[PDB]
Amino acid sequence: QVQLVESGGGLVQAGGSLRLSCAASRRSSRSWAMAWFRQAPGKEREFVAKISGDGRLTTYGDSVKGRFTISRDKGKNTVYLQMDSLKPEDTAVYYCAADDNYVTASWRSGPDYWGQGTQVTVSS
Ligand SMILES: CN(Cc1cnc2nc(N)nc(N)c2n1)c1ccc(C(=O)N[C@@H](CCC(=O)O)C(=O)O)cc1
Ligand code: NA
Ligand code: NA
Repeated sequence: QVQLVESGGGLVQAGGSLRLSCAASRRSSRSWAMAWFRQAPGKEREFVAKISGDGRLTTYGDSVKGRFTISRDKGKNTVYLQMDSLKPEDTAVYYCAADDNYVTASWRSGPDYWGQGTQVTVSS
């Protein structure tokens, strides 16, 4: 069925920016909260940011608040993660995910659909 696909990943110098995008193979008439998570070796996948189905509410993980911005565009059926002031510590595979519930979209188990990930590496 529905496939989420991340793009915009890369290898950039610290202090640089990237903008990730998550596109889907189909549109839904329903409300889906969307989220980004990241995973590095030696770690559990961790929540980074989420946005409610209507775009009005956003939450960020404590390590990225103020530096990253999540936003979504209905006409293009795409969700974005603007990542500024990148640090070495942000290096990870980033995944996008869709959840029918905004509260649980930050839980590892909450989302109903996940992409396969895009790699982001930040060199010092
Ligand atoms: C989660 N998702 C993808 C989805 C939804 N909203 C988004 N919104 C934005 N802004 N960006 C996205 N990448 C995005 N992706 C879905 C989930 C279900 C169906 C789906 O079940 N569609 C049925 C119809 C039932 C329906 O409309 O839900 C179909 O036949 O296409 C489609 C996309
Ligand atoms: Na929008
Ligand atoms: Na859910």
